[PDB]
Amino acid sequence: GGRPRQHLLSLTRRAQKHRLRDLKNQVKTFAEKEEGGDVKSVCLTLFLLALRAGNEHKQADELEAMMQGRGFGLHPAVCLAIRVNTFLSCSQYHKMYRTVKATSGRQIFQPLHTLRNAEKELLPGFHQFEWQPALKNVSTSWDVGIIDGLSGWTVSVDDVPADTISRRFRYDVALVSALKDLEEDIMEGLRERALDDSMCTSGFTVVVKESCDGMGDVSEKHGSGPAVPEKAVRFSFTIMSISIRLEGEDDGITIFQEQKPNSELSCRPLCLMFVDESDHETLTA
Amino acid sequence: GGRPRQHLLSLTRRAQKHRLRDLKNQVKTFAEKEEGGDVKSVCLTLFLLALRAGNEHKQADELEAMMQGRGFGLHPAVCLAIRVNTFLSCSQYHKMYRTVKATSGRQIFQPLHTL
Amino acid sequence: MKLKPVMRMNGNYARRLMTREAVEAVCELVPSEERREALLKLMDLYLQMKPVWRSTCPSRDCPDQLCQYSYNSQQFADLLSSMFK
DNA sequence: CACAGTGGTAGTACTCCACTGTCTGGCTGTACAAAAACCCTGCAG
DNA sequence: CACAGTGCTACAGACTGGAACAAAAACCCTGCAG
Repeated sequence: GGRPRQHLLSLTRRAQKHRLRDLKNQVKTFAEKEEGGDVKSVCLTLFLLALRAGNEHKQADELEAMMQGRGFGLHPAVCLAIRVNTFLSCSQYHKMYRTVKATSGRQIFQPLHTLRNAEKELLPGFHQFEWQPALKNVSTSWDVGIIDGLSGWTVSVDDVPADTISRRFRYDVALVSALKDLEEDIMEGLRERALDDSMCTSGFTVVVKESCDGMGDVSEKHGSGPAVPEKAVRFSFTIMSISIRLEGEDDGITIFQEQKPNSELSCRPLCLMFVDESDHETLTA
Repeated sequence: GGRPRQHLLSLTRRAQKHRLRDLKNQVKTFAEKEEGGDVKSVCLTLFLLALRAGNEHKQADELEAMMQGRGFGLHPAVCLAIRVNTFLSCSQYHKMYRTVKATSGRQIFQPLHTL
Repeated sequence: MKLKPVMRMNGNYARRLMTREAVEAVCELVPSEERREALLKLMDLYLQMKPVWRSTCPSRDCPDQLCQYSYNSQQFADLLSSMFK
């Protein structure tokens, strides 16, 4: 006469095949007339509200947070920050991720490849920009990421050695990215000013402190070559202030000013080399 | 003719009511014919196949958190293990704790004094 | 061999140096033929006796090198007091 | 008149475990309107 | 034959779908039995 069957939440997800057939068909039939392929929402609005029908609220918080705002688990930007800024090795981070996931999870942290995929936005060679007037003797391509700083040394044996390894951002790109990163603080500074928005967009002035200093006693790696000296030179800048001038009169008007310029937190590395400060040759190259 | 129709995401509950009335009724009727009428158990299960038809992993997680569970708190010993084994400084760790706790928290990690 | 000079020699540059193919880049340097053969042969002797005391438990992992170690060392010492005296 | 840390403490401060009633806010069936934003068609340049 | 990693790569593994097979679970049943 059939068969007694125990409740669903104890069966495997597979066990289900039998139970939703009619609902899969009904949602499919439904989707064409009112949307056309919008799968997410039909399920979402019936469900949240259906729960709060025989309601204790407890769930409404967890469910209303569940998709678009915010995280649920933790938004990959917050993860990325909580890796980069507490100094976790990538392998160390993943180590932790595995641990928190396996034990009582409900994993919280986001996996590495989705951190990497959340990365491309912060680094330079991402945000579009254009220069008026166009820059002299510089490429107009704005997508360039980390560039080997050798910058076209022909590495011909006959010539000066190519020995030194380096990496640098293309200067302008590094600028527009570092600075667009300040969009938040510059807009909030503008609203503190209670200053006009649409008008006076173009009168800005940006003051950049750049610094370059040498570092000795840096060991090196066996590696595949090329041979390179021990000492390393780190070229970096920092944005000290950003101000406005238009309409006219009014001095120049500060908006954002770095509060603790001596902090590690604000210094922007640009060119990293292995070079001794003493040899002028490769340094100017 | 008719007004330029809705774009989901913008409204409060009772436009929502006849937006789905007939499907909620079909569901009531279903729960009734085979599963007596326990809507909570029915509705929670509904998401999974529509999502998991073509999906994430994230879906397994967010949905897996539900009513049972949980965590609650990672046992202080496990957390401690994460700390000394990933070489986290107390101030660095506490940093992480504060950060994960303020955002979406639901604090996971256990505080210093309990460690 | 992709190796760079050291002041004090770490055991890692010792593991790259001890291998036979490392003794190959040097075998090319020494003009003399029989010398070239001698030190090469020496190094292979050394590769044969090294895992005995390097490996955790040679009684299982590397039995044959262990049983032949005395004879192998004999051979070695002979070669040293022979051409290198 | 760097700066971003470095762990233990004692400080403070806040926010929790039982006993209870009482409260507002919120949901469920259809009925009842008034706004909401098109597009109609209608009447006019 | 020290060992915990060192990031980004490689693509191994984790997923759907109907179309249909089969086995097994645990009921009901009828069969042949004291």
